[PDB]
This record gives sequence, structure tokens and C-alpha cells, in this order.
Amino acid sequence: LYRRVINRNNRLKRLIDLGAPEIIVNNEKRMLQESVDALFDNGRRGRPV
Amino acid sequence: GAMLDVNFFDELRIGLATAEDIRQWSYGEVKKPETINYRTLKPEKDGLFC
Amino acid sequence: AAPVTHIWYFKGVPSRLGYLLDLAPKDLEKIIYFAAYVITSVDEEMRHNELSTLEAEMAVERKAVEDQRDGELEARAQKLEADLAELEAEGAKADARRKVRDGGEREMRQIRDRAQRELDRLEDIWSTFTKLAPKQLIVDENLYRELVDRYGEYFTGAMGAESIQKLIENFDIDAEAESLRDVIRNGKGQKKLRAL
Amino acid sequence: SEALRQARKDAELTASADSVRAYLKQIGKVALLNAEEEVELAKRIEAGLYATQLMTELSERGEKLPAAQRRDMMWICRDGDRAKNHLLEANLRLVVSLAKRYTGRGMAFLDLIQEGNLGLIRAVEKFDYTKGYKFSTYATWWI
Amino acid sequence: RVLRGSRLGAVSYETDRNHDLAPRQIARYRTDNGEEFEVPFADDAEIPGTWLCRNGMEGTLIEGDLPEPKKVKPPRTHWDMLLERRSIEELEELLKERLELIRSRRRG
Amino acid sequence: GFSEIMRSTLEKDNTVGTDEALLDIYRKLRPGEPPTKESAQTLLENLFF
Repeated sequence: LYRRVINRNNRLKRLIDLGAPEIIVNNEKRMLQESVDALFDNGRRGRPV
Repeated sequence: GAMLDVNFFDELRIGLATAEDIRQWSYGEVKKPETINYRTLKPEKDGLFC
Repeated sequence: AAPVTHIWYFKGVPSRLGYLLDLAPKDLEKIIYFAAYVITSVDEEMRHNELSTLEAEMAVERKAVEDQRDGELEARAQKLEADLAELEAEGAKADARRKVRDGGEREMRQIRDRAQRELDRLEDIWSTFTKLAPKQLIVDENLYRELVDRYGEYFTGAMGAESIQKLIENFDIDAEAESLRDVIRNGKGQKKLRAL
Repeated sequence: SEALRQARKDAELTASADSVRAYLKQIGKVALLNAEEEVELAKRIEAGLYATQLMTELSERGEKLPAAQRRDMMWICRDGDRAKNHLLEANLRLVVSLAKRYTGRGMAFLDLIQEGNLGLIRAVEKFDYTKGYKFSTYATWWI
Repeated sequence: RVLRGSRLGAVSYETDRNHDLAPRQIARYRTDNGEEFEVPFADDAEIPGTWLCRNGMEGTLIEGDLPEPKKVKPPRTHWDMLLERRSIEELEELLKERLELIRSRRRG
Repeated sequence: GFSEIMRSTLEKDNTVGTDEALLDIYRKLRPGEPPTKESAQTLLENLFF
């Protein structure tokens, strides 16, 4: 869980420094939010990781 | 507050933690998804075991 | 790199974020999961003292659409007049001539309801720009993109956990506190129970 | 009829827990292109990059700034980025169609899609049109 | 039957003396956003100029000694990818053609 | 032919049309999918026979 949070955070940082259209950045931020949610409580929102 | 905890207690107050207290407990920002070296079995720099 | 809501104060019964902001949880889930924008701030005074000029420009654009569709209808009327003059001058079937006239009539009716749809779109974006209140959801994002480039300098709208953070940032607690005190003072029924 | 229309409208406006369904609904808006449009967009990209490089060598004391020349070179420089974003938003579906078969081991499907997107950004950086080939055969390698 | 484990760390047994230790200095490091941190370095030891702080951002030393500031280069640009594959005459050809197209679209 | 239960459900059938019945069966069984009149009739033979 910590590795997924670190990976998606680093990818979001790279995407913001690169400059991308809004679809990619919004998808990456949604994945970051769901990673933090799965870290704090797996299986709360929909299917568990 | 008490960080040594020598057996004298009166209260255990819970509370909602903020970003300042979170970055004030910490001893450094972990910034790599690495755990251990695959060959020499030592913790990596800036990893989850650093 | 970007802020993130806690899962504990959002996905419980009752949802504490939804109770603190008085927002429904199935709309909060649409806000924090990048599915729908929200209105993080609004400027009532600038819209208030410039709404006359803004509705004047709205009337200018709407009347330009009206003049364009009147020119379209006149072009279809000229083409149907030419169709009638080239239909009744030669030996032709009157059933096919009536079908040609009805095709021109369907063309100008397509013109008029396309223009009606454009006017309904402009009046819908005007109705939403009048009813622009904070904590409003703008679903499907194309109305939002049409509402940003016009009058971007009069409101802000974000999406997600940074929007929720800004909403909590520009939030007075004592105002809604005393408002709920007044409501539980002067209420009856389900309204007082929810305010409790 | 409109009964199937209201049925498809009610079924299309349903919220689930899968983020990938929302992502596919998101990327299903922009339509695909053809090779002449790809050539035109790549022309716009390279022209905008040369215009902003002219602005880069103009940002020193290289030349005084005429008003009309300044504003329309700003228009070309801003148009190139919109063309670039248009090409990326076109070939997102190719990225998904490539990433759909590397699942089943280790990573998540959205992570695979995102790394494919980053490879597609690299491919539209180093894509060339004067070899006269389609964009997809060049971008499959980088994805 | 029984399965044993071992973390990769040696465990000593000594006396935690508080009196006689190796003496040591203290230096203050300064980050970008006005943060200060104090690091106890040993005596017979070189004091490094920059030092990664507890905050996570790189923090310089509080006394001005001027180490090497950057000593780096920018990695790669899309302009570099364009320039390494085409000539400036071709770039000016596309630029003049686009300028004539925006001219004929704007006022022509 | 001999029960008020099936006669009352016959008077309470409330959906006229065999193809309408296939559309209703598809719309009830599968959620979030736009119904079609061709694949719904092939679905029921693929599900039970």
C-alpha cells in the first residue's frame, strides 16, 4: 500500500512538471486518492485491493 | 505531553491530527518506493526502510 | 503533490464532511472523485453591478443568432421559391413537387428548431449564471467550460479535494452555528430533526 | 422510439465503484483522426515550437516587439500546444488497447494505462511525419 | 517443525554510559522556507556545506561559504528533439507558411 | 386455466409486447447497459437453454 502511494505520487509529480492535458492529471489524482483510501481502510469504497 | 512515559498518567486525550503535527512528528520525507537491496540485503537510501 | 480527503470523515453514516458543509454524500462523492465540478467561490457584487451590461451583451449575441437564423430562413425561402418556379414550369409530378416543397419546409423547420436550441442553450447558461451560488455542482463539464471562458473573472470553480479544502477554508463556523440555533428554535418536523 | 432512449439515458447515468469505467467514459468523447489531420497537427506543433524558440531568442535584446507580429506569434505558439493536446487525446484509446493485455501480474490496470500515457507523450515528442507513416505504428513501440 | 526468523540487525549488550562520550559540535542548516535545523556532527570530522534536512528539502549551511551552486545541465527538451532532426531553414519554411496562413485567415 | 393467482398476474401483466418483454428482461437483468432488441433475445437462449 505504501509502495502504491509512493508510485502514484511520484508519477503525479512527474506529470505536473511535464505538463499534460486534463484527462491524464485528473485520472492520476483519482488514482492517488483511491490509493490513500485503500491505505487507510481497504474495502470501504467498493471492491478491496 | 509526555514522550518518556515513566508510569505517571492522568489523561489520554485523543484529537484530530493536522498537517503541521504530522510533519512535526516525522524524521524525514520518504521519497522512493524501495524497501531493501536485492543483492546485499541492506536498506536503500530514502526508501521505506532507510 | 495534491491534497486528499480522509476516508473516515467522508464515507461514514453520517458523513461528517457532508454534515459540516450540508452537502449530500452522493454529490460529495462526485466532487472528490473528479466526476463533477463545484463552485468554490462567487462574486455577487460584481455580477450585481454589471448584470445590466452582461445581459445587454447576452441580448446582442442572442439577437445576432436571431438575425442569422432569419437569414437562414430567407435563404431557404428563396431556394423553395426557386424550387417551385422550376417545378411548375416543366412537366413534373405534383406529388413529387409537394415532396420537394415539404423537403424545403423540413429544411427551414430544421433551421428554426436548431436556432431554438441555440437560444435555449444561451438562455440556459444565462439562467445558471444568474443562479450561480456556492456549493453548486456543474455536471457534464461542457456547460462549465462554456461558463468559464465567459466571465472567468467573476467566479472560481475547482474539482476535488483542493476544492473541498478551499470550501472549508472560506467557511465560518459561528454563522451556520447560530443559523442552526435559530432553525431549531423556530422549526417543526423533519427540518428541526435534521438541523439537530 | 424514445423508450429505448430514456432507458439508455437512465442506464448511462449510473454511478458505480469502478474508476476505470469513468475513465473510459471520459476518453470516449474525442473522435479519432486521419493521416492528413495528423500531418496538420504535427505541423502546428513544430511551428509552435519554432515560434516559441523565436520568442526564446527574442526574450533577450534581440529585437523590438511589433504589436501584430507579437500577438499572432503568440497565437501560433499557443495553437501548437492545443494541437499537441489534441493528438494526445486522440491516441489515448490506442494506449488503452495496448495496455489491455499486460495485466494479470503485479501492477494495476490503471497504472499500466498511465505509464502507457507517459510513453505516448514521449512518442508524440519524438514522432516524425516526413517518413510518411501512420502515427500508430511508431507509437506502439514506445508504449 | 519450528520455523525461525531473523531481522538483519546485530544486537549488542553494553552499558548506556551518560558521562564520558566523544565530544561533538553543533551546526545550523537553513532550508528555502526559513526552516532551521541543528545537526550534531563529530569533532574530528569535516563539516559538509549542504545537508538534506529533516524537512525533506535540501538545506544549505547558515554561514556563507559559497559551494558549487548548480554544476548541472538541463536534461532534454522537445525543442531539442525538434532541432536534432530538422534544419532551421525547414523551420523557417513552416514558420513563413504558417504566418501566411494566419495572415490569409485573419485579414486576407 | 384454473388459478386466480395467474389470472390476477395476467390482468397485472402491465407490459404489452413479447419484444418489449425481451427488452424488459434485458433491462432488468443487466444494469448500466443500453438495451438492444437483437442481443437480448439471443441472451436468454445463451443463459438457460
